[PDB]
Amino acid sequence: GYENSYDANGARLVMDGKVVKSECQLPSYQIRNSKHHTQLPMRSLNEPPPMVEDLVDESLFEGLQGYPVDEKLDLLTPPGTATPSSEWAAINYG
Amino acid sequence: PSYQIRNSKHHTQLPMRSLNEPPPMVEDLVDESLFEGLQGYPVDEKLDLLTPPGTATPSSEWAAINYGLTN
Amino acid sequence: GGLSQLVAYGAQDVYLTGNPQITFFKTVYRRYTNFAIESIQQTINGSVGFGNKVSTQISRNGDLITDIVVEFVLTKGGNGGTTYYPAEELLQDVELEIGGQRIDKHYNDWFRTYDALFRMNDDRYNYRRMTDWVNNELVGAQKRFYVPLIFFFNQTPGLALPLIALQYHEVKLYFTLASQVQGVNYNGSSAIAGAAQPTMSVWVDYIFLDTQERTRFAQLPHEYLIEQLQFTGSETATPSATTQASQNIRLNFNHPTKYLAWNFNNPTNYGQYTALANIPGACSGAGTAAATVTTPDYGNTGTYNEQLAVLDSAKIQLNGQDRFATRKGSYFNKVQPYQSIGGVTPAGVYLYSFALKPAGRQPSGTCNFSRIDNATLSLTYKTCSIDATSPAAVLGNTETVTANTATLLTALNIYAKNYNVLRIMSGMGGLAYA
Amino acid sequence: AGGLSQLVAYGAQDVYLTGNPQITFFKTVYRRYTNFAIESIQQTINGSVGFGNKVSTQISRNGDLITDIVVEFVLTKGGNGGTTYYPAEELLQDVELEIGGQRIDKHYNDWFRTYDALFRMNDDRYNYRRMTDWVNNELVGAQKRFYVPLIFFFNQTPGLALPLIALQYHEVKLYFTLASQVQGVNYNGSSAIAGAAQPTMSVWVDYIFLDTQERTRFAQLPHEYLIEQLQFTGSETATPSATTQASQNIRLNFNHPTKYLAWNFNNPTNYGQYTALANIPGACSGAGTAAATVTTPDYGNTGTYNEQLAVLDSAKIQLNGQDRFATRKGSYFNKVQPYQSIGGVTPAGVYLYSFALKPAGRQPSGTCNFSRIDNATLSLTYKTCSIDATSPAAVLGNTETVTANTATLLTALNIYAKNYNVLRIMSGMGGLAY
Amino acid sequence: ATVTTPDYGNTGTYNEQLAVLDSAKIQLNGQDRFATRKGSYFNKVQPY
Repeated sequence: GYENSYDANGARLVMDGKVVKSECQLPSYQIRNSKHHTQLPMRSLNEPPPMVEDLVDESLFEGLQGYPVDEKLDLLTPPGTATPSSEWAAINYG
Repeated sequence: PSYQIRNSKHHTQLPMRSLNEPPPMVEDLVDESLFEGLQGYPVDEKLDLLTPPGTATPSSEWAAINYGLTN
Repeated sequence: GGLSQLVAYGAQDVYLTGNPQITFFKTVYRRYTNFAIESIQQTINGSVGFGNKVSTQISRNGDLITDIVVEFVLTKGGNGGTTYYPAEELLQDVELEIGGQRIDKHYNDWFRTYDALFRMNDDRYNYRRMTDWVNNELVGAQKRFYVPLIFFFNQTPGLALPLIALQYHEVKLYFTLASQVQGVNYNGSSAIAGAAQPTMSVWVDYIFLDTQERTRFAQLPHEYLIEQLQFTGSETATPSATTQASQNIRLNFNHPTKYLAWNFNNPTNYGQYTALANIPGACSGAGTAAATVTTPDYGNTGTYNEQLAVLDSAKIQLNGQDRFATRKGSYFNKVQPYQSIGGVTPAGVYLYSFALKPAGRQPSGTCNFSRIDNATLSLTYKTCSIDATSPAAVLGNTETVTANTATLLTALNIYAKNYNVLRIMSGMGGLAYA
Repeated sequence: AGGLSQLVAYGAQDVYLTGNPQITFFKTVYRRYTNFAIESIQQTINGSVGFGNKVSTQISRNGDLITDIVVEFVLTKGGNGGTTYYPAEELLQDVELEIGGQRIDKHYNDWFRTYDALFRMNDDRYNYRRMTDWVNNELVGAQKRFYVPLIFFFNQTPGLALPLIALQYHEVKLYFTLASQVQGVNYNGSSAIAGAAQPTMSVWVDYIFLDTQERTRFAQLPHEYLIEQLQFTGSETATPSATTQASQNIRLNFNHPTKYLAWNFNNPTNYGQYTALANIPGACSGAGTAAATVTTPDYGNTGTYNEQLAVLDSAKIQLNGQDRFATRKGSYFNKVQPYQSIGGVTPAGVYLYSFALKPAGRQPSGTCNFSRIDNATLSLTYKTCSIDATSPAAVLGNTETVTANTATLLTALNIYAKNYNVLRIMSGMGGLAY
Repeated sequence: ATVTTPDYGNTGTYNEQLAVLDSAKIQLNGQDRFATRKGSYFNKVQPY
């Protein structure tokens, strides 16, 4: 009967044997003010796109996995500038 | 907990000045993290053992080692 | 009596006792957070044996961890004098991973180099007692060895690793066991028939915090200034009978470096950093008819006899510029550790500190190689012209020469110990810098 | 080029080490202190000095504070080199410390031996031996003055000097029990040595003389000192045998916040013998030759690091029957514990378990308050006494769980505990808080 | 009597002499949960 605890969404969390009373006990609270890079649950939005197939490009390439080089290629954290607090993945349970 | 709990102070192998040489602080007299020769209680005027903040008298250390600390 | 000294008081006493600041006749104490320490065994994943890679994971039984000791049970595959720090040799390396990130890694050779430079006196002897057989044990003897780890949190309470604050990150250790250990399962290149496989166990000393400290660890973000070891192997520009070889080795290091360390060695024989010779302790059977200078007296592999060291001189360059004047190998072997450590370094092991006191935890000057586009270690070797089988040839030689057997020291090991920052937040941890 | 090429290369990673600096290393501030002088003053020994006698001294009120105490003895050799082992330490069977008629502490010759074996090291240990034994191959009839320092808390640091000036009405006494027999001095094993000399004894106390302001302060103010005490009980060893691993549940009848426990097993016949005798070099009288016997030690070489001759297989401490830490091997207590906590080398047969981060220091660093543990115990498992002690192949080539057949002679068990108490002085009188 | 073939209808027995286990303990995270007890403890006392 824990009607006064941290509801994640619909679930009450448990971290060190006891039910999470408030958000101040969670680890995410230490980085709750930084715009995080990725949020660990990763809910996909609207279905993923299908796998387009063709018999022209696969037959012409004869394998050779021609990879496109004009992509975005999301960079990493430069070794000199520490690791930005944003790089810590938020594990927003609720 | 409302307590200015400092970091640890271990016996270092190198002497270090606290960059505050004109005002001689009293918290650095018993800090073993800087000095390396000997340890003594800070003497105030008229040779009075002045206990700096954070440290504790031998009776208080005995009470904290036998009965226990607080919260 | 003593009063006659006290009365001898005047102007020259003012700078010693005028306006006293402290009294040496009274100890001041500090109320420290209550805690307890408990030794808990961790398990090993994988099959323990020579040449196998096994690992552990440190459970969250306590809040903080410090010392870690790996126990091994080994047998002797030969008589006294056939082994040399075999438990150290066996633990080929240990990799420290937090959250999947490689934080650090130690190597058997590093443990040997580290010991050679930083342990001393009875600390060193007691250490040897935990990794070797030092009471003239014979073939078939069996002992438990204790190989302490030397990661940053394994050296001081001050860096106790905050398992408590790592809600989502496990701390793991990967241990590689050497395929061969001298005097245990191999004798030089030969295998020892019937040799037993090691028994292994990893022990972790856990710190239990009180309520108040525990709370702070859970709620506050943390950062630790910690050490890391960088290491690469290089071929030695092997010297010869007619020449002083020289070599420019790129120092592919980064981060604020406390010190560099290096040695030359014979890959066949663990801990051999010097040439072999027919002088007592310098080779198998040295000093007698049976002496050979192709195999060491394993139990006496290490020596303080520089005549058997290979390096003539060295300097460190930063971006092609000399960092300091070229000094002799003996300067790196004897003076550097005199000045910086206060112990005694065996021949073949060299140190160059960028720090006033590299033996301590507190940073005291570093070379940040993250700001040096091209650092180089420049080595000059001695001429390998001395006939190692003729005791006189060795003992009576000159500064610029060494044993013909010094050309067996074909490997160069260069280490750099540096400072990085371990950040902990939101239940996760990892390093600040690549 | 040069040092400037490093100095200038300041990067992001250096901010943690040198940005907004708090300290420097290139100018040391020294702390002004009070005036004091140290004088070595001889005390009166009451009672007759001789073997087996009890004598005592009352420390005179000559200085203001007291620290170091050294008891001098003049002994002669009743046999040749190799017959004695720390004989001045053996002679001083025990020392009681009394203040105001109250017993503060009590040390034993075996404690001094245990303490040394565990806490002194390197040249300190050697220099110590030089003050208590004959170490230059001296012969029968040789005369020597020995100096046995006391190790009570006030004998180790000025910070704990006893304020005799503050004890207007209370005396401080030392009671010294002299052994009935000292090996190699008045007895060769069980045989009395005809013509052996009786000892000459002198007690020296090093006094601190203070200046007027501080003498007055001590004389007028109440003083509290956090001090060390030694708790000790002798136990009968659950002696192991050829066919069995004896085990024993030992009640730890200790109180107070114990810093650490230490113990040893011994043959009470031979002072300092913590290991079994064997026919291997240094392990018995005449070891290595035809004349060897495993009933008598080579007294001059009584101590050893050869754990094979020790009897503890494993041990754990329990509090009210709950494990304090996981069971570890005897070699864990003998080699690792002191490695971690002391930094010296501990002789075989001597064991330590610390509850403290730094058991050798003044400042509390974790304790076991046994006054709160209704039933603390020590659980010991002994090694199997199956090794034929007279055969080096059996002694030097054997396994972990066994020891010498002569290890059954180690029938005594000595368990020590060092703890913290408070000594209070008020209005001319003093004694312990509890 | 063949001791390599059971009396199938009497396969089971209460005679612990024929049981294989001498003793046992259970550990958690490297530490004893409880002291080692004989197989007969687990066989007779625990269920008692």
